[PDB]
Amino acid sequence: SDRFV
Amino acid sequence: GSRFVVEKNNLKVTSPDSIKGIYECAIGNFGVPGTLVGTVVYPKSNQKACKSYSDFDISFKSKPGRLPTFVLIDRGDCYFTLKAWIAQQAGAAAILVADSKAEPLITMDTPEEDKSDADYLQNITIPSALITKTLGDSIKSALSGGDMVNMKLDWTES
Repeated sequence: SDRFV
Repeated sequence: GSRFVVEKNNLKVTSPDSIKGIYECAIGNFGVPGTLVGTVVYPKSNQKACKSYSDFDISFKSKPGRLPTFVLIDRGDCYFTLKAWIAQQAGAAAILVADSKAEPLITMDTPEEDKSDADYLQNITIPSALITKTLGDSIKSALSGGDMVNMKLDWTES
């Protein structure tokens, strides 16, 4: 569930 | 996989009565400092915080004796870390990033940046949280009607 954008 | 493996924290909307309550949020993986009470603002311009607010002559610094400003920011078009830096530079006391789609909360991660843009990652101090589209829409509706939206942030679980 990790996102940069 | 592991779509629900998110570091969740509770926040409390304390006003208006129509949306008061406890909501889940996801604290960003950066710039964690405690409890802070503030009032939510959704800017009319630069709503994704991808450009400097100084270019718009917009400041979120609170006047003496008033609640610190939590700026509501839309997801999209730039890194979450840049949004938090830009809100920080504009004087916001915290940033709430409203997810652009209705989905489980996500963890705002730190990107791998060019050497020319690596140092600001170390300098982010303001608390940053991702909130659902549903809560973001609820806050925006309250503000557009003229209500004051106050909120208590808790990062003690982080």
